[PDB]
Amino acid sequence: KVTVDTVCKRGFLIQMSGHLECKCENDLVLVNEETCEEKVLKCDEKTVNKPCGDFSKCIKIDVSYACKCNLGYDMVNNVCIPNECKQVTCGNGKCILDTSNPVKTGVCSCNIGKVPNVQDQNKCSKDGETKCSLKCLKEQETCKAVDGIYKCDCKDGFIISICT
Amino acid sequence: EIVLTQSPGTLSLSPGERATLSCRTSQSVSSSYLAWYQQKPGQAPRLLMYGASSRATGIPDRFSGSGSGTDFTLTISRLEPEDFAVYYCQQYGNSFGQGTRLEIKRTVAAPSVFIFPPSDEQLKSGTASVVCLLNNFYPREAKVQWKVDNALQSGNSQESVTEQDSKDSTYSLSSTLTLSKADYEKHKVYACEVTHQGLSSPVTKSFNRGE
Amino acid sequence: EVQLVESGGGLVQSGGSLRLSCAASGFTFSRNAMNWVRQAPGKGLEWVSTISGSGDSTYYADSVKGRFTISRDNSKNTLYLQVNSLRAEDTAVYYCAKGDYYFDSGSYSFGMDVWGQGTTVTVSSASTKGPSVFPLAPSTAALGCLVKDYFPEPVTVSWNSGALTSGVHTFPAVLQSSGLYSLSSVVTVPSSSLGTQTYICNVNHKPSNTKVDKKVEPKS
Repeated sequence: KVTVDTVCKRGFLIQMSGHLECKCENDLVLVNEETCEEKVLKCDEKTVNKPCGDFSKCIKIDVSYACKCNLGYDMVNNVCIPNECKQVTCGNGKCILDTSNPVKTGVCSCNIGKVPNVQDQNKCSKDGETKCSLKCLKEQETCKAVDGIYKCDCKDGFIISICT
Repeated sequence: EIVLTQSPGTLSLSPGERATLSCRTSQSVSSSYLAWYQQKPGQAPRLLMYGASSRATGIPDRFSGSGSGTDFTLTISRLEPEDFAVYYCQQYGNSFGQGTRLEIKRTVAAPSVFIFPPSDEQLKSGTASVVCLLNNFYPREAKVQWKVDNALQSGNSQESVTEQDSKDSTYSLSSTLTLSKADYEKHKVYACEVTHQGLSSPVTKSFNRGE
Repeated sequence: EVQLVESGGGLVQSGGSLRLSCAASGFTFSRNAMNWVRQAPGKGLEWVSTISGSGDSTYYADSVKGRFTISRDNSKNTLYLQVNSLRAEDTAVYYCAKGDYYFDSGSYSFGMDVWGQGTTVTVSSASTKGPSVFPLAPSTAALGCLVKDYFPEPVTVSWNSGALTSGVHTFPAVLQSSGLYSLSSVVTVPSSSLGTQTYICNVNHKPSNTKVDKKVEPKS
């Protein structure tokens, strides 16, 4: 489970209305919830068990090789989506899996400013303040709201490896 | 499967008082997955708290839920007559609690005891039933013993207690002594002895075959 | 609005099979986990089983594993409960419930917010029998009626076809050793009412379409 103390390997933290996750750098893909590696372009015998996409690795078929999503993920337009999130719409946000839930359940996590509206099938339509919990401890970095999600970025005066 | 223990078993309070209901799990659970439910006699259960503290829609603000780890408490302050019911806690996707029952607390009232001989329409059949009526008493705790020719009975009686009255908050008990026509005509005097807090001495309502 | 309507109950011999269903309407059925909750007569709530929104994840209580089976058809917005080899302890009112959440102050808090009316299942080898009514002759006096040996539940008891609701007590039924139910219903009236006002009790038993109107009068 991703927290504010998570170190995204070759990635960075972002915050939505109800969860945190790691976004990868450039064209990297998520090998786990907190690690980004390079996606292999074509699976073969040498790239066995190597990441080929977000939450997907290379598998061997007894002889061919394909890119399959991890257990519990469904492929929707070549990206792996959690199973219980296939039939779940959220609008101003995305569907995420509730890790701690005893039963497999999909919940809506909203862009900053919205909360799940219990009077609208818990879709993202009710206005709600989401306080930024990100700890931007880099040089001259702070929590800015960029494109509906919280992230760490340079302050009012500094810009671009270290903010200046 | 965890084990949820609710306390107390029966909570007797007066309207306007504060009610504290406990739910203790055998293990530790996230507060987001332990809900509270209310059920009226004859009705479907109704959700009270999403998780441990989030009031469901339509639930009055006097209901308050708190808890962490293994201890969870539902707090109902300024009790109203519509609040007295049975309350359950449940781990989401797991078992319920045994349930805590909320009963209105009122003045101690003695039961008016009535005994009913078996009717002639029933005596035509092979069985007879003599009914003992304990009407409008509080609290519900009461003892009934049948005595045919001054002899205690067992295995031949059944008891039912109505819900708490919505008017005077009293209880009523019905005890039926089922005996065959042969054993009924064999004896003479039948009585049910009643013991209750509102009676200084146990009251006996008797009758003889032929009134 | 959101609606859950259950069906599939009824009487069934010991060891028989049953298929309960729960028709949902008013919401996207596939996005919410569903639940079965039963309650035996005079007992408390007992969680039976839970199924995920897609149906790929199912959960069962230890008391129902092996016999019970939960499933759902999202094309019809229907939840099911398949049972085989029913035990006598299965006699209960079976509710369905919608499992949803409420995002309140940083946390997704879950619960069963929408419930159905419940369908009653009855496992017994007893046959449907009409009730037999007997008077309870009074000696404020008290008189009543004895609804004896009927099956199955329930019986509706009124007095004077309504208009006599003050001081009436229809006690809960007891399951006699023969497997047949029996309850009493009494009403208290002042002693200055006997002999001048007629008192009848209306015992309507739908499972046999039997309605008996036995009048009670003082003995002689």
